[PDB]
Amino acid sequence: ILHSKRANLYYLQHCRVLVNGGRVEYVTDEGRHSHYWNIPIANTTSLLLGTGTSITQAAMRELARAGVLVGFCGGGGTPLFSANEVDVEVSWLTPQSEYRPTEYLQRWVGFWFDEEKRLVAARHFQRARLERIRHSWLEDRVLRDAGFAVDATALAVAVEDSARALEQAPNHEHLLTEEARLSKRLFKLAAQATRYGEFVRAKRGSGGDPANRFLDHGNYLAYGLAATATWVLGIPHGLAVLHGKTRRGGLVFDVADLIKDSLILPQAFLSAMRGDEEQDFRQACLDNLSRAQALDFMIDTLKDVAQRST
DNA sequence: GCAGTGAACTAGCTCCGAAAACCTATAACCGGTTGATTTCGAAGCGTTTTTTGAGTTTTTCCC
Repeated sequence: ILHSKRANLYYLQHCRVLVNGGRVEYVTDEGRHSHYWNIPIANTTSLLLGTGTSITQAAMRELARAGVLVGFCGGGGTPLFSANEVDVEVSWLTPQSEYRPTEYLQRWVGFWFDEEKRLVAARHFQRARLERIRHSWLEDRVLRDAGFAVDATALAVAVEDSARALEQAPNHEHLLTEEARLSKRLFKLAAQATRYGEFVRAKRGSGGDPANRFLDHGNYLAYGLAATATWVLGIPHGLAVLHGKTRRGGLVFDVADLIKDSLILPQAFLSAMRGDEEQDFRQACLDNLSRAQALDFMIDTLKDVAQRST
């Protein structure tokens, strides 16, 4: 249930959170034996209330006493609906509320306005993304066994070439387009491996074939996971690195990018070819995300870029 | 003047479709002959027509 070992983030489902006798208690079908009792309550913990759960104001009081962030997310924890805002660590605020302020916003803003540094960040994002493609498509054979048998030499050549291109070109405007070309080739490779036939990527949900729908669902979950990552870091969604400065919710899409083609896309084609239900697809996606430590990776990346930007 | 959307735009690509560019045979055209018949023309001024130009009014087309 520990959703991110890097963030001390826990997912609670099928239980009520209430305060009896001055201690926050979980009313669950397992009673005393539920693992929720092992939840450490400290300023380092952060909760994610899941499906079928409710919380009492008294609990909110006790958690605030202990300084524990709370957030509501849907099935499996991908769509993050609402959460507590996290503080910002600077010398002029200084409340004693015992809430672990986080300093990453200052680091982010310290460079966000300098375009050259912003570009350097974009490059760093894409380096990470490609290396996660090469990892999941080649190094690990779980997909191979599942049925996603694809050629390697063509994929390796394409990825090598795109990586070679990343280290070049002057502005965001090229990077976006280079990624788009890589995207197209990856789609073609996946369709060939899946024997799905010809594939064309419609957008704004105009597609009707299973592949398109499953891609949309997968991307929706990925966005939710990224939103969780940013919220844990406290960075507002508007300070995008690679998407346009006017794009509402740009940053989450920047962060979501580092898994779409690594983990969502193959599963979308696999499930479409296998003829799965939408529910089966959702469960498979969440299982893949859990297996890959996705949230932890996207946390590590954001921290790495912050430290590297100095 | 603002918040908002939709249109113009980005790189390089394979991949695909089309007009462009090139090769071939050969039928029509090129050159040579005779020579009595008809056709054409040397200057140039006046007449008549074209056809170019000149403007535009109207009509038609496309959106």
